[PDB]
Amino acid sequence: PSLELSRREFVFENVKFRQLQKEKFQISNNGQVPCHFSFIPKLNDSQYCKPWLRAEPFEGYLEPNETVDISLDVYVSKDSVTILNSGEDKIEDILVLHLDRGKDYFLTISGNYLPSCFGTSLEALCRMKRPIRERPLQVPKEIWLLVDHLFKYACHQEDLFQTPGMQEELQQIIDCLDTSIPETIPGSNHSVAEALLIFLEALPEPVICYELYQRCLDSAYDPRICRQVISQLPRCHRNVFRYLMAFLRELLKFSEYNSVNANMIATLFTSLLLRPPPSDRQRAIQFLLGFLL
Amino acid sequence: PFARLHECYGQEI
Repeated sequence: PSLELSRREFVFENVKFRQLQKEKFQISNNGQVPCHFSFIPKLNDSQYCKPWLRAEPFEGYLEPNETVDISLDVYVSKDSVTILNSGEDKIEDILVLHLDRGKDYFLTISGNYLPSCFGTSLEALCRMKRPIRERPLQVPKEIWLLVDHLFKYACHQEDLFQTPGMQEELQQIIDCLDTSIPETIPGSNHSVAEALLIFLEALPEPVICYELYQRCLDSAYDPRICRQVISQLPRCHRNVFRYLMAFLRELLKFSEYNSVNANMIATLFTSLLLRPPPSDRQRAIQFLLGFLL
Repeated sequence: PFARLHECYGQEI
């Protein structure tokens, strides 16, 4: 049982939120007998790598001496963006490729991460007046810029919030917001709309803070009480919530053109603005609908 | 009245 590896060190340079990278290498069974290889967790872990990394494939069989290409894939999703933004984690790791009944091959993962305004907290964003990678704001300039664009160009946009944008454009939008305060956000209306949704979904702390979540549900049927739960939010969360509710009510006025109705808004934004750490799903939509109507 | 709020919140941008 022996393996030959084309390389053992891999660099993931300038890693960005939601931008896929792949570092490929070739494994070749140079032994005299067939071998089984698989990536394994380092002593006392659950997984063989961190969330933003993946091996494809991560296990296999090799006769002597067939070869197999392994793809080491880096993808920073909403699960990891905040810890990488923060520096609580780094683009580094060790992959232990294991021969069943044999040697271990150590692969070293290195590189660097570029922080994004996406996956950054509303509070920190409201405290930063310049782009992340160039008295606090009432709302993050980045959410203002996205909503500003939609308000200007997308009020009459067919199927707004129902058609997915373009992956390329999404990334352009995020990079744009990370590095500039532009005169125009690039990309179609559908892209900007989806970037907004992604922004809300990427928030380390949802627009409606986690601890208020349960109170929201309980209060779901009394409009005077829902509004008061909202009052408990920190200033920037309260402002973003009110801002968005006002925006969505604005869009509802043009429903005959943009197809944005209360149904769709409820089901789409509820889960984004009101996350937990069933029929609670119903009190949630009810909670939101209370504000839209 | 969205445009009023939005204008205010765009202060400093």
